[PDB]
Amino acid sequence: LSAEDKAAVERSKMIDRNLREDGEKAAREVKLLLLGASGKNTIVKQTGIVETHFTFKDLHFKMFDVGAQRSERKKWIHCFEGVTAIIFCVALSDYDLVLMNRMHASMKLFDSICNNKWFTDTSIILFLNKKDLFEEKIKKSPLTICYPEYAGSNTYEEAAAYIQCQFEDLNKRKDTKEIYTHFTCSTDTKNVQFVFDAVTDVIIKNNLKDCGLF
Amino acid sequence: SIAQARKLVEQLKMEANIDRIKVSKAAADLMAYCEAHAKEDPLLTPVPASENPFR
Amino acid sequence: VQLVESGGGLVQPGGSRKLSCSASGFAFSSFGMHWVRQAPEKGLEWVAYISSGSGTIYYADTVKGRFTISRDDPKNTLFLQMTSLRSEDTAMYYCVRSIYYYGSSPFDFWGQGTTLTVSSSDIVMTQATSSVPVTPGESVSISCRSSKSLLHSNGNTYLYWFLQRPGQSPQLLIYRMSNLASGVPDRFSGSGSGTAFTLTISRLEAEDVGVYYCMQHLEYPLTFGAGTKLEL
Amino acid sequence: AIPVIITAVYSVVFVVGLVGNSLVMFVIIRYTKMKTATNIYIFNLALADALVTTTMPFQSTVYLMNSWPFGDVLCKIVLSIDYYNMFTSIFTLTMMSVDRYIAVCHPVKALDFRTPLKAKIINICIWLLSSSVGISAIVLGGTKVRDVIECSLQFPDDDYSWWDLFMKICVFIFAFVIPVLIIIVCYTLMILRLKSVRLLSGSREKDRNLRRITRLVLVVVAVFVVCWTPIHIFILVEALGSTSHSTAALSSYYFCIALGYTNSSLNPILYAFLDENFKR
Amino acid sequence: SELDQLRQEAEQLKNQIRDARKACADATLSQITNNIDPVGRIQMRTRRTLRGHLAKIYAMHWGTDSRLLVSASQDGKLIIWDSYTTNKVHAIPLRSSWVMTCAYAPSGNYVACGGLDNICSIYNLKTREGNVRVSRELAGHTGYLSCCRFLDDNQIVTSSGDTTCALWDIETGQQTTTFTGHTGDVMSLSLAPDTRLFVSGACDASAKLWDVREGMCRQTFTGHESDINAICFFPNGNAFATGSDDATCRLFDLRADQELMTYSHDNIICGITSVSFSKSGRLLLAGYDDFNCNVWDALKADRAGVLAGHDNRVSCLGVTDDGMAVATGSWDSFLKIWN
Ligand SMILES: COCO[C@H]1C[C@@H](C(=O)OC)[C@]2(C)CC[C@H]3C(=O)O[C@H](c4ccoc4)C[C@]3(C)[C@H]2C1=O
Repeated sequence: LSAEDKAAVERSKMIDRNLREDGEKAAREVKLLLLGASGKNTIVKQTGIVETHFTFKDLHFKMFDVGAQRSERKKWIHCFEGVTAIIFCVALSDYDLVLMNRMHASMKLFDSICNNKWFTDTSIILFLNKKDLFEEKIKKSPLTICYPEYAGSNTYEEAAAYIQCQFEDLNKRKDTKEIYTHFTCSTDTKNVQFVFDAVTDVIIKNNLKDCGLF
Repeated sequence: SIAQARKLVEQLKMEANIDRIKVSKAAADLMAYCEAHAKEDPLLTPVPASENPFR
Repeated sequence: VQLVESGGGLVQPGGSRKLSCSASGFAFSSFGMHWVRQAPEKGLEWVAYISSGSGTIYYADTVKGRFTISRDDPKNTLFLQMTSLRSEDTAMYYCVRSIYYYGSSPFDFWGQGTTLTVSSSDIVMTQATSSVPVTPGESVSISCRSSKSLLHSNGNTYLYWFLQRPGQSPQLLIYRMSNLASGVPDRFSGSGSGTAFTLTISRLEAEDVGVYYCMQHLEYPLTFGAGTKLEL
Repeated sequence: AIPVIITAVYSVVFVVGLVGNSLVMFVIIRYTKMKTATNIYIFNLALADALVTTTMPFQSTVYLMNSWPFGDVLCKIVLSIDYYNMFTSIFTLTMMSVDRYIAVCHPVKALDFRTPLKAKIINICIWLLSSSVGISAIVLGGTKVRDVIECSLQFPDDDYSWWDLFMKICVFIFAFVIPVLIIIVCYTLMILRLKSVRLLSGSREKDRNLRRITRLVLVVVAVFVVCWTPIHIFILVEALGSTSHSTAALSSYYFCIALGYTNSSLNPILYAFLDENFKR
Repeated sequence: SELDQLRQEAEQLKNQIRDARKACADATLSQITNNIDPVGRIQMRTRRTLRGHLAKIYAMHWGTDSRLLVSASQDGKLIIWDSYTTNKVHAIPLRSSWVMTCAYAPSGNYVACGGLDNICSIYNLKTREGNVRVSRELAGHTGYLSCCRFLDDNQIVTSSGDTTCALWDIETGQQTTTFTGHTGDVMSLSLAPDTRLFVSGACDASAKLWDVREGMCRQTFTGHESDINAICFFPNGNAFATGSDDATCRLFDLRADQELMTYSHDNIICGITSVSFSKSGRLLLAGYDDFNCNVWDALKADRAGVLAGHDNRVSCLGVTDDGMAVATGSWDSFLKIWN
């Protein structure tokens, strides 16, 4: 090596040190992939793809919205393979609104994302939006428009539990991944905390993978 | 619709009026190009370490 | 891009002085930095060098044990602390910018310099041409000789050609052999082989009047040659 | 009668020691690298266990023939090495338990704490803490004559002969009580936290994996307690005074030392052959 | 109804194009090359291995000097490497970490990248300051950029997920030309050596040959059964090759407007990410999803060799201008130079 070759090696080593520091900083962040058909309000704020960064209980959350991509999902969903969690928003007030029904489209999209081969062990946090409007319109319209095999009471709680069970029933091979369901609200920032609790579970599993006793 | 179909018909008409040679002549041209540049291919013909910058 | 040095003045022998240099207009932490001094009537002499990140701290033999080179990268400042000053340290000190990667241009920018006055196994770069009379519109060639061959095993010839205009800092004309620096017009050419080198000016203007300096970069210590002066 | 044939187990848990622990570094040679804290801890534990099992033929020779045909400087060196690697293995076990506790019960601060740098720092601190008793066994060790030859830590019996009992109490406190207490509390809080996780406690296979983790935790704690209780309590009994100096006492003492070596032999079995990352 | 008449005219024109192509089909390329010497067996090995990426590498591009290369990974990093000595010359942090393509200028002064941000970012490598900064942010696509290639220091060509290609002037920052006609999303680009025409391949199982100056589709090629992911010109500019998700490479000819050769194996059931030719063009190097590359004979359709050694899916490969080496980047966060 000459003098400038040695200095170039030194510069490359400095670049490696900076890259290692940046990777160590990036590994301590939680990645969330936001998806929906169905109302992004109170989940993202409370062209391209939209970045969101927030901080909760010494956890830095990065959230990605890909709703502006009006293209084929199969050619870019593998970019989100190593995501910590997938947040899925489903409206409840569109069980009788025709786009095909809107909630059936939501069920098809949930079946596609949940049973994708890039998301075999990726946890899904399921938010059910517009529960107050759904409760208001559950008396003036039944669930028979969306579910012909309902055979249940026309109250808010039974219908909400039925839609929740119908959405959780699409989880084929429910032994390596979990589905978390929460009805959205506007009190005490619980919508954040639930996500925190959910992602905490994932970290524990990763820790059980890192300590080699899972 | 109508305009899209008209544009497709015009594009197909422009694609149809193209002079084409036979596949035998083009295949012979490709084979001749591969023969005339066979000596200048370190991938096809391995080179010794004196002329190889990767070692 | 600018480098403004400060300090200097008259020091009694055996004293101490800290020269400083403030860097502006460039990413200072990514550049290795040099201290190069010029005698009041003689050529350029390399003093010290600090790398990017301060991992390599190298000095000249005549200043070793007395001079300390340091940098403050958040402050964008370079320091040269001088203890036990001799009367041979009376010079004009320049702070030099130098980056090193594949295809880079080291010794590209020089500072204005500060004057310091003290009261009362190396490659020898030799260029015997001096006080060469020149005419505008004529091609002139300046020769250069090296004691050791400057052609490294990687194919590079570590030869630097600099120009010293009257009252101005040195400017990099050619960084590696047959490589023109940025902003240099395409009438300067550099050629050579082994230990023999030449710099050719195809049609010199009045701005091409000055002292032309050789430098080698095969090994540290970095030695210059006694420059060739062009005069109308 | 003639119970000297227990020297045979001084072969058995000898060879499976040297077959075992060295093969752990083979996993370092072939499969795993120092890319995580647990690999560093397993490497330290395997090295300390191999260094412990190196010492076994010497005490087998002392059991067979009741003398010390090895010298004085060698006696001090071997005794210091034995104490050094015993404390190293115990502390590495304890801090592995602490690492598992921090990984499960605090999975936010563990993103910063569980790094190879802090793992190396804590390992260096553990080695430095064991270096104190290593130096103290280099200095205070020696050889004495009773018609037999004794290779042990020597103290002035003319005056202030109670320093040996204080040493025994100190190594009992820092070798048994605090490590067992820490591994018990860490593993208990770990399992009680893992009971509440929605994963690993859902249905069927998740409960099977949780039971596997609980059984592995319980067998590590059980092998530690079972292997290290009799030798410590026999040292306490011999220091206070309840047993005579017949051949039964020597045979029971050397079987307790055999169980202490059995700990070192079974450590790589339940820390490398049962680890999920070390399996493949 | 004029729609039925236009559909019937389109079907008649398609049948006429098929009849012309079959009339121009005299003898297959295999029949001609049945009497040439086969390449026996090529065993390249990894001369170099570049480490430093901490996420999946999606693209690379070689330099004109055949020594420097640029690579793009999901960690928000665009790294410029000196392949002879394995030195990181440059490390460029990107504003968007969702990069899927990268390019290197023929002059060597600029690099480009893009992806899910729908923006082509042009970075200047040679500034008065020692840092590399964003020189241009070309915006205007409504889908993800899948490929980008430089024509010169001022003109670039991009392919996007909005089923369109674009030709941009970098100094103006505006789309000089828009190339429309693809039905599926365009995945790959390839410029001719004479830089007057280019081929694209899309998810409509078709390739399209366009003229840069005229801004119109000269030719259309339809042989594949699935999404074309890669495309590459033959060295003489008269033919090209495509790889798709039906586990087949296809070599098409421009002058006959017809598919010449199909490269396939029954043991291969995985898609193709990247294809490139050798210097003479007789070697076709295809990267697959089964963690290894295949070196095909371009004239005899025989598997000349296998480049194995990547622990994840080979996402990209490139061949130098002098044909000295082949560098492959994969999802295992490693680049490997093979010779
Ligand atoms: C793990 O495998 C070694 O177990 C140690 C455990 C020690 C213990 O429990 O400390 C609290 C113990 C029993 C203390 C008394 C020691 C002794 O007097 O000298 C022996 C010696 C002489 C030269 O080299 C070694 C070692 C000795 C018998 C020790 C062990 O064998």
